[PDB]
Amino acid sequence: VTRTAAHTHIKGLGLDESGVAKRVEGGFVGQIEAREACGVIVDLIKAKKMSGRAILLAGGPSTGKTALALAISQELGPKVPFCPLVGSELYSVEVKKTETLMENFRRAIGLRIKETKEVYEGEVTELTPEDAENPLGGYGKTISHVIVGLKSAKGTKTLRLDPTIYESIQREKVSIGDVIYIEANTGAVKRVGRSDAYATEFDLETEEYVPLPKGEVHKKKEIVQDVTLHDLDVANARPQGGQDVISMMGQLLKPKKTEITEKLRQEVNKVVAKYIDQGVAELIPGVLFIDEVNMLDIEIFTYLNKALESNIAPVVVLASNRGMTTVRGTEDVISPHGVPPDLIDRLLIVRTLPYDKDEIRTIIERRATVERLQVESSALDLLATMGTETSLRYALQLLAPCGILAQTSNRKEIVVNDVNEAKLLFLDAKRSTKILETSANYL
Amino acid sequence: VTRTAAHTHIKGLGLDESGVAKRVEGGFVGQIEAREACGVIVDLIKAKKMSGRAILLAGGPSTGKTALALAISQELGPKVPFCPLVGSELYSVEVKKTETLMENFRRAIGLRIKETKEVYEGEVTELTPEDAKTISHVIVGLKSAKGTKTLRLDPTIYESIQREKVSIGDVIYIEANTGAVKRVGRSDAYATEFDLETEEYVPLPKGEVHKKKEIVQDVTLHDLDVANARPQGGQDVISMMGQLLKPKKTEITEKLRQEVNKVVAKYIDQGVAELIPGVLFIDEVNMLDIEIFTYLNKALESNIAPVVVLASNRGMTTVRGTEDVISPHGVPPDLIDRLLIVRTLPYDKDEIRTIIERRATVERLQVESSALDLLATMGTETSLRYALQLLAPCGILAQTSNRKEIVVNDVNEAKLLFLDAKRSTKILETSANYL
Amino acid sequence: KSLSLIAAHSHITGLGLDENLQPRPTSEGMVGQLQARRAAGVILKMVQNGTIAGRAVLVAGPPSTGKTALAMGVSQSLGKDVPFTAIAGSEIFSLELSKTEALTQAFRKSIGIKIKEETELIEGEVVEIQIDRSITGGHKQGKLTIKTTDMETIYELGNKMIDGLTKEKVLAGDVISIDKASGKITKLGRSFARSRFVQCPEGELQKRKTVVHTVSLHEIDVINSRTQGFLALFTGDTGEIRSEVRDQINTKVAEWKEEGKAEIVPGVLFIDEVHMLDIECFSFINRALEDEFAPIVMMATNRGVSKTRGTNYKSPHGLPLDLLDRSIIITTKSYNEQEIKTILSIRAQEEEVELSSDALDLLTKTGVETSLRYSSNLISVAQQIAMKRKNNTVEVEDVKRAYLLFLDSARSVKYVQENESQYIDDQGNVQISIAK
Amino acid sequence: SLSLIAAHSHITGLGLDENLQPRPTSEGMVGQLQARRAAGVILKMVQNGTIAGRAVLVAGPPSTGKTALAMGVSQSLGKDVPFTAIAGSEIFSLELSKTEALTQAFRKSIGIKIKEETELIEGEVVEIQIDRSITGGHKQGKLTIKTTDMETIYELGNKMIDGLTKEKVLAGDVISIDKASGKITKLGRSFARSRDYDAMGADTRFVQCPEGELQKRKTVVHTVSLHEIDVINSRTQGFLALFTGDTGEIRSEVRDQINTKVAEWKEEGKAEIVPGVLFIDEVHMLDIECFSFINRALEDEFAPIVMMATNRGVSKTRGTNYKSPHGLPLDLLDRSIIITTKSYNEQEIKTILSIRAQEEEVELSSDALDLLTKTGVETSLRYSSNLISVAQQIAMKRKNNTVEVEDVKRAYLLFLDSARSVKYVQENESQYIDDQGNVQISIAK
Amino acid sequence: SRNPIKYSLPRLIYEDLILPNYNNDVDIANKLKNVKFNIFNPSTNYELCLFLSKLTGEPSLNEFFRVSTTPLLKRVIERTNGPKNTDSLSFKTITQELLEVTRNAPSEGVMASLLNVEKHAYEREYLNCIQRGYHPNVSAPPVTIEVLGSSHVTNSINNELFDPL
Ligand SMILES: Nc1ncnc2c1ncn2[C@@H]1O[C@H](COP(=O)(O)OP(=O)(O)O)[C@@H](O)[C@H]1O
Ligand SMILES: Nc1ncnc2c1ncn2[C@@H]1O[C@H](COP(=O)(O)OP(=O)(O)O)[C@@H](O)[C@H]1O
Ligand SMILES: Nc1ncnc2c1ncn2[C@@H]1O[C@H](COP(=O)(O)OP(=O)(O)O)[C@@H](O)[C@H]1O
Ligand SMILES: Nc1ncnc2c1ncn2[C@@H]1O[C@H](COP(=O)(O)OP(=O)(O)O)[C@@H](O)[C@H]1O
Repeated sequence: VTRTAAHTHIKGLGLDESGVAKRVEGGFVGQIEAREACGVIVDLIKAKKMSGRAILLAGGPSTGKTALALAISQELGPKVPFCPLVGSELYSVEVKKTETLMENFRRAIGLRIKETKEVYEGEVTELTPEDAENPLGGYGKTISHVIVGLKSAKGTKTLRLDPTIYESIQREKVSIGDVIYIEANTGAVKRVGRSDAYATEFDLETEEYVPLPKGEVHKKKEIVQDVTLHDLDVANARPQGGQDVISMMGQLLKPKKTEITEKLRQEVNKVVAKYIDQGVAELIPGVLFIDEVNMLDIEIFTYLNKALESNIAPVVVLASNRGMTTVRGTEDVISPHGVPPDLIDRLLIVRTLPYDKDEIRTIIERRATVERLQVESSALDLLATMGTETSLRYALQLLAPCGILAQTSNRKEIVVNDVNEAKLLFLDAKRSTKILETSANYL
Repeated sequence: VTRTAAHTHIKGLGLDESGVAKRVEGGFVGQIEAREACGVIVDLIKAKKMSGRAILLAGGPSTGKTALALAISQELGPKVPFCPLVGSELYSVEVKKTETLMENFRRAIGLRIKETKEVYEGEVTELTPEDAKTISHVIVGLKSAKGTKTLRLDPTIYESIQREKVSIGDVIYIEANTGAVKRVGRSDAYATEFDLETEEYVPLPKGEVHKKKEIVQDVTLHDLDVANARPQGGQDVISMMGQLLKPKKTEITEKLRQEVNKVVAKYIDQGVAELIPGVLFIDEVNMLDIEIFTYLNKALESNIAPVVVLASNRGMTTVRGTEDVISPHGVPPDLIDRLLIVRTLPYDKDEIRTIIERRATVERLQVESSALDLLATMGTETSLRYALQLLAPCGILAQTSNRKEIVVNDVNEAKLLFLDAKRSTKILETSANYL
Repeated sequence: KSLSLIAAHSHITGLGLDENLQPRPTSEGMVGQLQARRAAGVILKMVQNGTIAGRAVLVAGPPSTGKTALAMGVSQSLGKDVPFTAIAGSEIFSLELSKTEALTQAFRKSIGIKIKEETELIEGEVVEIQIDRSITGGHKQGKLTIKTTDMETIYELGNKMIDGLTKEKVLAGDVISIDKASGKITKLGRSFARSRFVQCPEGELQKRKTVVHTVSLHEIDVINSRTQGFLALFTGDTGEIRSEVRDQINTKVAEWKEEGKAEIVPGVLFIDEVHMLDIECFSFINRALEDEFAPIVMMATNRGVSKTRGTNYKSPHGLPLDLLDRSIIITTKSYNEQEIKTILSIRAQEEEVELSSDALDLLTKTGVETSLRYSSNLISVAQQIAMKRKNNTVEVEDVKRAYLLFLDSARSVKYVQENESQYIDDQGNVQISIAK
Repeated sequence: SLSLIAAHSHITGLGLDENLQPRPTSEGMVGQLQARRAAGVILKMVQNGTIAGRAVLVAGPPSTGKTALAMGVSQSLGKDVPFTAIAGSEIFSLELSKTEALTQAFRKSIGIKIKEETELIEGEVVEIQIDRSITGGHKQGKLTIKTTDMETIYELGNKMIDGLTKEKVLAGDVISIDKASGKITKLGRSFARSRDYDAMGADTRFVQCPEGELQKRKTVVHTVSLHEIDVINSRTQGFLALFTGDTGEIRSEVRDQINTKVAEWKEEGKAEIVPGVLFIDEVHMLDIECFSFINRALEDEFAPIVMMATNRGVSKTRGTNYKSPHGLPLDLLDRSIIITTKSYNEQEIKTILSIRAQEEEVELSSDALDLLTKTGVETSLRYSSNLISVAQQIAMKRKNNTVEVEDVKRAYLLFLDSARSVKYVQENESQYIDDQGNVQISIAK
Repeated sequence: SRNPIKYSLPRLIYEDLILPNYNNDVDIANKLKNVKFNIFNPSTNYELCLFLSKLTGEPSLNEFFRVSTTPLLKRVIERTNGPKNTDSLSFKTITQELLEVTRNAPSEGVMASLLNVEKHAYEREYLNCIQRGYHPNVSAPPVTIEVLGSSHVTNSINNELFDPL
């Protein structure tokens, strides 16, 4: 029916109205203090008043660090922007890692804008261009104006254009009897399609036929747009959508990230502030989640020390699973979690404890009832023994071969013999390492 | 009013007509032998007969190597091309370091062109073109405040006039030699045709229409190298928007070099151009990679190479990019054998005190004699540069208490407020958690 | 204007100083560090005089002890019209710009050129626009009546200005500003006539406005360079500007200063965590400071006897001794209990959080015992736990709950040292399973 | 007139006899008799042209004359034979690979010689009239072409007319048309019409009106290396990449096509193969990959004779961890014949300093020359070779013509060599920055 | 349509650094670096032009100086396939010989089908009837430049931004 991939049994933190975490809610088992801290920073983000506040999820493997990040992402909803990231993302071959970090910082600051649009739409009735006196005079255009007759429901207008809007209009290859959509904000036009007032069954151009647009030709409509600040920086860095030379030429060069200057960010922030102060725009800060923060080298941490002190900084969530590991890019600096102490002083470390055997068993129960599999209680106890003996993830990823070996024997339930056969077929890390030690030629 | 930045108290090497250096002349105190050697090198440069002459002045930090190179550049005048360079700047992400080394070599060879500037400006009163669809010429009349003057024009300048949207009554600018056309604006006599108009109204030029002026153009060989080597294409007159494709620096080949050289030599043989070789000055030569030293080996054997001046503040130091090559001043023994080493000496208390007095009187500061003795004692005890840098906070603290003189109390307060390297290191060693 | 939610340095209004450069115990959001504040005031006065150039000053001390706060206060007391570049140590390791090119751009971004120019403008409220045209539109005649609160007039317009008025459509009751020389008509909105909104302009219609323009030398370098346009200031694709244009803009700036058409404005370049630049960057720095068109470089670091990058030895503060010889060093000190209490009270006032006195004392005690920034984060964390219990004043129990939930450096490294077997060490060894 | 006094500009060829016996002092260079004989044998190799892909190696101490020997063989090579000189640091580029950089350095030094017959008609235009047919497909033109001595009239085709409308002439410009090939150029405007237009313009220029016979016969020999053919063939407009170095990893198939067509042109008889020498300064700092490409590319037919210079001893090779003789591995050294340049004595140093003084227009007394020879005996030779010019500058600082003992002594006192500077460093090591950066700036303990 | 970001500029920089006038030598240096000292000038470097015309086989010896003095887009637009004489060093590649034959070749031909695999992939996977998935969020024109009191700035900006060619 659906598709599940190591997740989607988590719907949220599952807290009460007072912030106290229930034991089994939202697909979570245990981690009561971690879920309470995640709820506290959920209320901090929903307060929408703080900038440059960061937490660090510390713990072993298979303890629920990334699951907590998906939980806060689901608890905030899709309205607040969430930017998942990995420590290996920032090493780009087209721009420096500082610029990639700043772009991902600006990609977590959303913006809601109620934008008005001037729209001229209707069915094209006439199309008559007037020529110039000297078309080969070097300067000037070939034509002077273009008369367009637009007719919609209960309205009919005659439009006299410049050459410039007509270049974009004839770029779409419109004709007589096609309904168009002249957006007067950017000058961009859209060929809506053929009209069904004329014939339909005599075309070879796989066309679509739309009726006459309701209302008058000239319109002013309100559109609610949800953009980020990084999209504004990108759109001003590589400008497209105007009716000039560079706006054409920007859509045909190969896309490439550039080092966005700080002056452009100031100008974007100034016009965003004047949008908010007019009552038009609304600022929605979000979360930048960086999984495996220990993969970063020392220079990105050094720039993070400044970027967490900026005034439009988002809330950053880091996850690490190192005890006492030297930071990459250095030789002698030994630091907790692979995170240097000058940024660790700015963090708020949240500890994530491991699980007990009963927690393993009920996590296996939840993953069996999410993956649409029915298991016996003896096989459930055997898989709890797997989780407490080898790994939690090894017991998690052995449900589906057990189900398939049950289905190939024409059965729905899973028995202990199925788990024994799945033991015989598939190995774990410990048994593979054990067969790697007593090996003939590097097995 | 005036800006002083660690220099500008020196104006030259302060020598006499026989090449002997005096005690305190030209802003230089002490260093007689290095100054006389630099004067000999300056005279060799002014002889304009030798190529690839390379010297290296070596000494301790804060001894005056950059001041000596600055004095060489001041003694040579602004006519001679001077290229300051720091050995870290040769490392580039667009071209190889040796290409930048040759580019900086050819930035130090200059040319002198005696050109003319003929300018017609004024209000257009008659723009009458005649053809035979192909225009033959156009008679253009220009009017200024001292009369009018008629001009015949070629059709290309007429096409450029049509490009600039020039009508009757527009004050225009015509250069005769290159055909440059600039529209200043409409004349002020046509400002009342409309009560409100989008055109700007400039008055008549108060001078004559025809203006002749003799100029002197100074270009370098690198400018002519980069003028013939544009990969995207030639730029227009005004491009306020940029090129659509970004022009990066290119591997300017050797084939362009003798073609530019033979064009320059043909212009020199006609007497139009005058060749002035100059000075390439590289500071912190120890920061160079050994491959740049290898290209400095072969680039000093060329026929057009300038005089190369290197500076270093190192002793027995390993060369960059190597493992087991310990060599003096960070320079490999291949390059030292082609160099002439100029010794640089440290100073005593009297030269330090007079240097501090000169730096105080160039910054318009009044110091007492006891404050000057304390400044000399501080300069001997800690560093000369520390005592030089503490002169201006002393002036600030003297201006704070509404006095025009610096006393001992200001010196003690300023030495308490700011610390040198030694006191900060002593605080560093006896501190627990990262100072 | 200048949007910001809450910054870590948002409480620093400026340097707290008197008329005799004497630091107050508490003023403008800065408490403590009297000698460092006096030294930064001396730095600020030397920048304000502008008579010198290229003096490097280094700020060093223990971490989380007023280092970046001093530079924030310096930039705040500098005010507008003076440039203040704030780059980090990792900001110059680019892929399209070399380290010396990035440092030269950062140097030339911090010196201003101040030009005052005068332009006539027409700004008023449009009463009525009458435009008559022929059948083919060969000639268009237009009469525009326009008014202020003090006077009104009727203007006869030519065809170009009619073309500039039907473009960017101006109706009755709108207020516009007209640049007569360039034809730039900007609609400021609508006036007070409903039957945006902005008041009708007063005084004379033709106002002579003198606008004081400031610009950086790096801005004029890309403009005078013909390989790239002005968009390289915005897309950051200047791409290794040559030096031959730099001598041209330097000579033209000197000529403008001699002729009185422009005046120089020196500024401050601030580099925080300067201990991460290479030795090549320092070798460029120590000669870039000996030029007349150079700013006052503020350097900040917290290392002590560390390895210099690009070498094998160790140097004091991560910098070689020639650059330390060229620098004057401001040393910052640690904080006592009273200074930490006043800092936390300032952060509580700035974050709109009401605190109990005993909760403030507990926060001060745990700030002394662990860290200033840990208390400065818990002081905003605990307000949400207080609002979960629905009361305004944060009590001791909320701070205790926030201290229990969110760990600090020492408790976390103690838990890590207790459970080293469950984490991944330097050899990549881990034990995930509970039993055996 | 754009060549000042270089490091070795006195050298003009190899001072040899007809029996390849080196003269003791002739053609600018002194001594090195076995090296001169071997370089003359290599000169006969290149001028014979019947061999390809041979590597030699001049190896000696510093300041001995390996690059002097190669400069002599370049000057005795003569014109129209390609000689390119690169360093070991030229190969390491950013956007361009190393092995293709040796490919370009190999193909820059082997050329083909072509010739053609050019019949130039260069003069000043008097009047061009055009006859147009009713159909208009073909247009006849009458051109009145003029020089100072005689003027004639030619008939033109339609392609002449449409090529003359481009780069438009206006009855008084000077052009040159080839009768054989139809090449069209606009040389500029004649000086007789310099005062007719009152404003000079931008796209034109003034040159003098040519004189003499209008039809001039002249053959022109073009020597083109294979690199120009590769860069031209690689692009639609390849001369810009030829002059800006934006070739960018030319493919192997176009090189194979160019090699095959050059071979069939040699078989046809249009072109003849002119080989040359590739000379590499300081070949010890090439990577081992560069050495692998060097020892493979010397077995191809279109490969020049490569000569390399090395002044290192038994040092390490870059890219590896071992040490090899001359800094070059053993699989390259057996693909070479070794040239050894030996150190000089007092007589050869005296003769070289005398030649350097005579070439630099510096006159020395006998005792000053003997003192400079003694200084070049105890120190190296280039120290004296700079001391002569410095002492000359001191000599006209003294208002004296010749260079005496006092000028040489003052120049020796003012400027230091390597050994005295090493002694001054090692006796004052506290004031100088060491390997670990420790220094004592202050003068008071 | 105008960009909201306004980059103000003083007049003095434009008059004294870009526009030629009597007190500067922008035009004189432009003539010196583009016309007189150009290595493709046939009045001073006729031998190099003859060498390059022997190489490329161009019929006009003034074409290299024309190419080096015009921008890239103007060179792209009026590029005309003029005839080149066969007695030249310019060749034909193997790939150009495959490409020139298959310009007007119809289907069911060996060279045409082997040289048009991308159009066969286009019509095989129904690429002319697939809906657009992605659209950009923000679209902006290039940054406007205002100079208070200079119509030449507006004329040059309108000429560059709306080039008729
Ligand atoms: N409290 C929990 N309830 C249910 N499943 C959990 C819980 N904690 C962890 N898991 C499961 O354990 C796996 C590891 O979690 P994750 O955070 O993604 O990686 P790690 O814990 O190694 O950082 C996930 O697949 C998740 O489904
Ligand atoms: N003879 C002198 N007269 C005046 N000032 C001097 C003299 N020698 C050195 N100085 C000063 O010493 C300072 C350091 O010298 P500089 O050349 O800049 O660095 P370094 O000597 O380390 O290369 C300079 O500011 C210069 O003004
Ligand atoms: N004098 C002061 N007044 C107000 N706040 C201060 C003061 N000194 C330090 N702080 C606070 O201490 C914190 C750490 O200081 P900061 O300069 O950012 O770090 P570092 O000192 O490591 O560079 C900052 O958030 C700052 O607000
Ligand atoms: N045999 C020689 N005859 C004349 N001059 C020589 C001779 N050998 C060396 N020289 C001169 O010595 C100078 C430096 O020697 P060089 O040839 O650079 O040594 P190396 O070949 O070891 O690099 C050169 O300018 C050269 O003219």
